[PDB]
Amino acid sequence: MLKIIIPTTMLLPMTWMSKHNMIWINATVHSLLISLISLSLLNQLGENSLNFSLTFFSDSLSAPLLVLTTWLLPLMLMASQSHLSKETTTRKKLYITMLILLQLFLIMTFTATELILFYILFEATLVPTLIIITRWGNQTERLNAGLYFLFYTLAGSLPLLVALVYIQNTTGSLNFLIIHYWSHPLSNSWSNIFMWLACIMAFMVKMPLYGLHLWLPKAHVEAPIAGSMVLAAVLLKLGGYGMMRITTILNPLTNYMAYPFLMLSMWGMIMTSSICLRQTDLKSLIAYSSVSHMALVIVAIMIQTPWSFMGATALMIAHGLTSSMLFCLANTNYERVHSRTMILARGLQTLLPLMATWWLVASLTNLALPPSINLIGELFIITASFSWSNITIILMGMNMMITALYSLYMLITTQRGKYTHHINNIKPSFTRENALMALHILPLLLLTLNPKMILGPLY
Amino acid sequence: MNPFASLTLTTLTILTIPIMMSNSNIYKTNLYPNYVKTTVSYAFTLSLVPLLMFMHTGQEMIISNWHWMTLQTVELSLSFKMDYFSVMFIPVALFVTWSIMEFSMWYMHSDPFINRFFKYLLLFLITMMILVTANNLFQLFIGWEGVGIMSFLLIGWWHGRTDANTAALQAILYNRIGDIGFVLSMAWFLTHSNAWDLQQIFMLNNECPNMPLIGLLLAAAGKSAQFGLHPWLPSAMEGPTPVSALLHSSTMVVAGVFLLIRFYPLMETNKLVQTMTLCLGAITTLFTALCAITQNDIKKIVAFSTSSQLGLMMVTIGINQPHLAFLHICMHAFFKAMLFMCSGSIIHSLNDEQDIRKMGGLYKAMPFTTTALIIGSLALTGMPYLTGFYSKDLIIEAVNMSYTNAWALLMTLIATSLTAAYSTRIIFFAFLGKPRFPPLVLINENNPLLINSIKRLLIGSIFAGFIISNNIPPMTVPNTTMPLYMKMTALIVTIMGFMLALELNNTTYYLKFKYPSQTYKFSNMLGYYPSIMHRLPTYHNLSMSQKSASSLLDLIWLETILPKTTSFIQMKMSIMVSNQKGLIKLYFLSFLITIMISMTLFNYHE
Amino acid sequence: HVTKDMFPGPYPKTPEERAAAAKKYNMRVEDYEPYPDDGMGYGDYPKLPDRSQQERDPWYDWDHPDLRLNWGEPIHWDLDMYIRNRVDTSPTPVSWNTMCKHLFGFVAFMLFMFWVGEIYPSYQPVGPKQYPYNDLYLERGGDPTKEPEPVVHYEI
Amino acid sequence: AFSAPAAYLTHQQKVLRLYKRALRHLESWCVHRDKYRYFACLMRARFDEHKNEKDMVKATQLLRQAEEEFWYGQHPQPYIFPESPGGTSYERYECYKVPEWCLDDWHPSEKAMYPDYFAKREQWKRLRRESWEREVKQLQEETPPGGPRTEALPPARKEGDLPPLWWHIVTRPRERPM
Amino acid sequence: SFPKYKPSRLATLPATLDPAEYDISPETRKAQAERLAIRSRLKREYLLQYNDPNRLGVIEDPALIRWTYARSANIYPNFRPTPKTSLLGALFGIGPLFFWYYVFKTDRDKKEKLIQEGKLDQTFNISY
Ligand SMILES: CCCCCCCCCCCCCCCCCC(=O)OC[C@H](COP(=O)([O-])OCC(O)COP(=O)([O-])OC[C@@H](COC(=O)CCCCCCCCCCCCCCCCC)OC(=O)CCCCCCCCCCCCCCCCC)OC(=O)CCCCCCCCCCCCCCCCC
Ligand SMILES: CCCCCCCCCCCCCCCCC[C@@H](O)O[C@H](CO[C@H](O)CCCCCCCCCCCCCCC)COP(=O)(O)OCC[N+](C)(C)C
Ligand SMILES: CCCCCCCC/C=C\CCCCCCCC(=O)O[C@H](COC(=O)CCCCCCC/C=C/CCCCCCCC)COP(=O)(O)OCCN
Repeated sequence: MLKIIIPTTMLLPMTWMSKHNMIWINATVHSLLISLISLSLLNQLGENSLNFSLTFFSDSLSAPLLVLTTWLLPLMLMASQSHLSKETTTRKKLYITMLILLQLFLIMTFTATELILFYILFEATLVPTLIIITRWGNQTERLNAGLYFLFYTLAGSLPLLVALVYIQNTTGSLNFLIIHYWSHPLSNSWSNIFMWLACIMAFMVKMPLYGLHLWLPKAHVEAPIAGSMVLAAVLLKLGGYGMMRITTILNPLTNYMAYPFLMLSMWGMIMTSSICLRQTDLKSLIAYSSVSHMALVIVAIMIQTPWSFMGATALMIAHGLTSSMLFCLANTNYERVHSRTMILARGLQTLLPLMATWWLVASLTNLALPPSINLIGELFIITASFSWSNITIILMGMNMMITALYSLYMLITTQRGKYTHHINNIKPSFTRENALMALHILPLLLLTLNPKMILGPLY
Repeated sequence: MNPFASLTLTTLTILTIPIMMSNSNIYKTNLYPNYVKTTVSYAFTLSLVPLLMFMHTGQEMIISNWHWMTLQTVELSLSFKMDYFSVMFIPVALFVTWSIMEFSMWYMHSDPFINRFFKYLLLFLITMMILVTANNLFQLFIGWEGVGIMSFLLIGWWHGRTDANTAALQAILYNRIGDIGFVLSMAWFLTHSNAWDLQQIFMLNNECPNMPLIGLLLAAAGKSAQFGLHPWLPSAMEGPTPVSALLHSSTMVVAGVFLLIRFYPLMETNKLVQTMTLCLGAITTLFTALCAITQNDIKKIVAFSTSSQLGLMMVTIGINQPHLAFLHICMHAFFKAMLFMCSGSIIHSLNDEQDIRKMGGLYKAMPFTTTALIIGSLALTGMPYLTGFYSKDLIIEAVNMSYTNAWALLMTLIATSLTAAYSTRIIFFAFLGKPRFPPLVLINENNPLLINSIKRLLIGSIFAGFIISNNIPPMTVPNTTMPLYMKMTALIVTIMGFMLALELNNTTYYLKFKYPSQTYKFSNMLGYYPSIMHRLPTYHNLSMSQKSASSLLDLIWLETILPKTTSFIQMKMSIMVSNQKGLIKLYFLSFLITIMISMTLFNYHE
Repeated sequence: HVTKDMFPGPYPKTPEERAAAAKKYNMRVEDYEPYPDDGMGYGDYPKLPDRSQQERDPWYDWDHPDLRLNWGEPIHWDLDMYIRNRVDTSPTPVSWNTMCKHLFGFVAFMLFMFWVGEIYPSYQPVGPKQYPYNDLYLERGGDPTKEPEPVVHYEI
Repeated sequence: AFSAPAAYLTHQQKVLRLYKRALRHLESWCVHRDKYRYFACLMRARFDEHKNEKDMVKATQLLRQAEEEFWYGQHPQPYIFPESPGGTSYERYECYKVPEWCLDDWHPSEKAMYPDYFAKREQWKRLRRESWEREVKQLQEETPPGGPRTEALPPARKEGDLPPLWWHIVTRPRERPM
Repeated sequence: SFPKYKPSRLATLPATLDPAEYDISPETRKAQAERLAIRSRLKREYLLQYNDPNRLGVIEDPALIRWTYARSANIYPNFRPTPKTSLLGALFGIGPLFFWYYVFKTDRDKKEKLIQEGKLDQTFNISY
């Protein structure tokens, strides 16, 4: 796996030893090359994972996440080099260093063989994102957003550290393969209930679970574009990956310890989709979309069925790509009008037709239009939940209705009606923004032809 | 191989070539609409051959040519069903689409984005073929959603108009409501039957339970605009007249009826679902026909006529006569599309005027439009030997000769009378009398495109019923023995409708004025259903979404409990700890207290 | 360029505070009335007539024609719910509580009469249809290893 | 749409508005032309029956009763002109209306096409630039110190002056821009 | 005479049927004059920036900023725990959760009892 880690580390000396007018070109080109190299990890086996060494491995669930993480950095570099034009060379190189460190931490997180190294890197990902949000954010609320984002995660995950250390003392190891082969049930005790809670909330905070999501509308809105993209696309999926990994130790306590979380998520998807219907901020609407979509992944993980696991993996990938595209689309308008209000700049289809097409495609993908991979994941989870309980279909259908409602509401408000008379500084769409939109959207449609690559190990 | 499979796949794959050429140097030329129309005509000509093969030997196939993914036991493949319904419906849809595109070349002549309009129409046709020819539930869902999204994109064609966007979103909502039931049916058929394919579903379900069929009924009611979910179809008249003629008149709105027809082997074994479908169809065909008889916008009248015909189709399905419903779909397509083309010709010739109250004597001004619309109304009203006689009169006869809900029977008969009632109104207020339009006469129907496009479906509306009904094999036991008074029920009620509507219309010439009654207000305002259901539930939902979900729960109490409480507690504890004035006299006494406590508490019991 | 005094604040309790708030929102003191001082967080913000945007004069030359708002005028709290792409409160020719009565009565009457007709169906004076081979026992599923009860039909 | 509104409507304006509205709704009820002529002459007689009363209280009560009459007897589906706020073609062409400032964002290759039009546009822009301060000065001269009382704008009083705030009224896109 | 129209929340009272415009006072005329003066001053202030050739940027609207700030950031500082507030919050936050928990728990208990007696007709149920 070092053939991907070492180039990502070498990205840093190349960035720092580059000329002031050549940093973006080198960073983008070599990030794209690293993504091409990482594409080789999709060649998974049918029975067991790819055990590269004692430290790293790769399975059918880690490979799509790794490919998405490697593919995302070029897009963040593309989207960042517009509003960082007036920066100094040192500050630009520091921003790129933070992004590269984030990629390296995520890459080593998704392939860590043990749970302690996984925890170490899973929390090492906090400092670069926190620095990005609190340093290159635009408004004065970025400090509060950073505090919320840091403390929710740490308060949720310190008990996870305690529980993991206890598990290693009682079992002898925290290697995932040994744990999976030597699995043993939990007795229905209070101590086991609290050890279940400690091993679960660390990932529920980062999904986020409904009621524990307050940090997300702050962090995703106050962060710069690259920070928002990495928060929505990859950092939300760490909780899902960790849960699908760690429920191996948990059974059978999950059969009844998952009731409050299932209720919270299936009602919170409705609540967040309804919140999306009255939002004066576009970025906040896109942020709440993420909670509404990740509640379904929480359900799929909690019900413990192969179809739910496959749907959860597909939905995580599709949500990452779609949310990144939507955030980029909103940033394109923000860089024009310098405001986040939705009704400020309206009727933008008349002025920017190709961005209108991109908006339409992103909105169609968000509302899970067949045969999108969004639809594949959501329908698989819906079928699994119907098998779990037939009455879940009411909530699933209502959520599907409200999702399309607010998606087309966001499309029509921003792109239709008559253009505001006074915004006379709307320049034509740049080649960079169109290329960003295309590189976001083409993989989504291409993944429909080979959906087994993003369906996980249960396929 | 025999030509059946190759031709059936080719007639679908050659409809996508103009979509691929949408980025070439034909899309930036005024030749593109002609190119698309020629492609559609060639596709119709090619598809005419598998129909002939089925007409000869009843040859039918399923074609699973591509394997998509395998999830454990289940196999999802690109499978096409080329049975009687598909091979009979594709040529009719292609013929109607060819006529509508030739009409669009004239009606959308001054549109700056006509090429885009043609691309959109083609996309809708492709999605409809995908829906119709689908063999598995996932492919049929793909078509189901594609036709809905194309409806959304074509209703809001003039995206500067607020009401077009409102109507498009309304259609999307009313179709998602039935999409809920579609997803219910898919989930039930997958967990219970372990397959999404039609062959497996039929085999494993010899006595089908309620849930999947009720989900299918909900989806069909959403798509076909039944009484619960009806109002979106009349609102869908915001888009251009060709869109209303092609999508919301003859091809899209029959998708729910088609879905219910495809699952008739499972609906044969359920009687409660059949009763529900019968009642829903009867109430829809009554209510929309009652709403149509007081409408002044011609497009709204024809939309309500379409909704009433869809209700009649659902009635036909609900009496265990699905082949009659498919036949009625095929017959109704012709003359209803022709009626919309005539109405659009009238609208274009009167400078975008849609109200019949400003339409006067057009019987002599537009002779061909009047002839076409008279023939269409006669076909629509089940005039004997017209294309509508071979379907609608047989439907009425079957409903009379069945173990049927009596209220549904009476409602169907009253709707049959109201059809002639509203049809008379369009003719009376549109073609008879003295002119009521502005004096600058711009009337002109001497365009070969309009004439030929209308004439093709005119010949169709005249001869298609006889041509088709005598050529399909018999899949129905007939009603050979009937009393004479019941054999002529439909004709009698249509004649009574004609006479009563004509009398009440002729009453308008009298120099007498009177204020409207409450029945007229109920009928004209669509039963107040949009006046209530478009204001009360929407207001309550949008107010709870902000007052409760956004403000009270998310911004106040979820903030209060976890972060604000801990912040307050830490602030209070920090203040409590940090305010000592630095006087040794106090904390040395505290040291003494601590020392004393330690000895007794922790020392005297080790 | 909005400084500290131009933002909404807490509920005004004295006449001077109410006058200052009315000046802030470009309103007449005789027209300015905030929401009731409960714990909903409305605070300083003014309460305006719950009129929709469809009721606003369409022939006035607004600064924003589609929204039907002027530039500096105060904005309703629920503007995004009354954007006239949404909930409409315009007067109707028929009064409320009368539209509801007629619609509910029509729906209930239709349901009741459908139930009544289900209780009293309509059929023809004929006997049940007869099928030859043991009521098509083999064709309706098969099971040829039980020799079912033979049903026999006679000419009449 | 072109006139600055007043603070309130006078009694005469309200009566005229009601007369026009009642005539329109009666025409909606009376589809045929001769019947509408008959009942419109009757309507004119009904309005002229009370035109000469000098008592304002009774006239206002008559107006109230007339408004109640109209609201009870109005047509639920009155005729609307196609381009009217309720018409079927009200905002059909608003997506084709592009503001004039978008022409400054064109590529030089696009402006190579249509050179004469862009020369005329350049001289129009020069004319707009040369007149702004005079318009501002006239506006700040002819208004009361306590802010304007009406939305009405003054004309150009001198010879080298253009009416103040004219650019966006003169450079409307079109009704049919395409 | 004729049946009277009564306004509602979603069908409001027309201006022509509202008595306030048929009993007018000089106070009302003064109020209307001042309202028109305010609107005219705001319109002039907007149009002066709108027609300026020199400016090339979005024109700031303090009303929109006030609206968004009040709807988003100004809510918590003006929040007081009151009986109505606490009751509404507790209901809308907790009641649905326990309602759905009860429904799903009863449904799954019934299904499990049916499984333990072998009565669901679970043939062909393979994918779960
Ligand atoms: C074969 C043996 C069996 C024989 C069967 C019978 C034989 C023949 C019998 C003939 C009987 C009369 C047929 C004509 C009916 C009346 C025609 C008519 O329009 O008269 C106008 C007249 C007044 O009109 P207007 O307001 O002065 O019009 C103003 C302008 O002229 C406006 O002018 P415009 O330009 O807008 O034009 C208006 C337009 C629209 O006209 C209207 O405004 C009225 C339209 C609605 C009535 C149409 C009949 C529909 C009946 C459906 C009933 C379904 C059950 C509903 C249950 C609801 C329960 C709540 O005019 C038309 O559409 C033409 C008239 C209708 C043409 C079709 C007539 C024939 C079909 C019906 C008879 C079928 C005969 C064969 C049957 C075969 C099988 C038995 O109203 C009526 O006469 C109809 C009233 C009957 C329904 C009343 C329902 C009760 C309402 C209040 C109930 C109490 C509620 C208490 C509160 C409860 C709250 C919960
Ligand atoms: C804002 C939202 C953020 C996320 C919140 C997550 C919620 C976490 C809660 C997880 C639920 C499980 C916790 C305890 C398990 C069962 C609780 C209890 O109701 O079960 C009964 C237990 O009976 C009594 O209720 C004992 C519990 C009483 C003390 C708990 C009070 C908690 C009420 C409020 C909790 C608030 C949670 C959030 C804290 C901030 C069952 O009776 P019994 O079969 O005999 O005992 C089974 C346990 N055995 C097997 C070990 C013996
Ligand atoms: C942003 C908010 C998130 C906050 C999450 C905080 C709650 C996390 C869940 C519980 C955390 C503490 C659990 C302890 C860590 C696991 C240790 C373990 O598993 O071993 C247990 C230890 O069990 C315990 O000691 C439990 C101690 C619990 C005390 C602290 C309670 C804190 C509050 C509990 C509820 C919080 C969980 C949900 C809250 C969600 C946020 C509102 C077995 O004990 P033994 O020594 O083996 O004895 C048995 C054999 N003789």
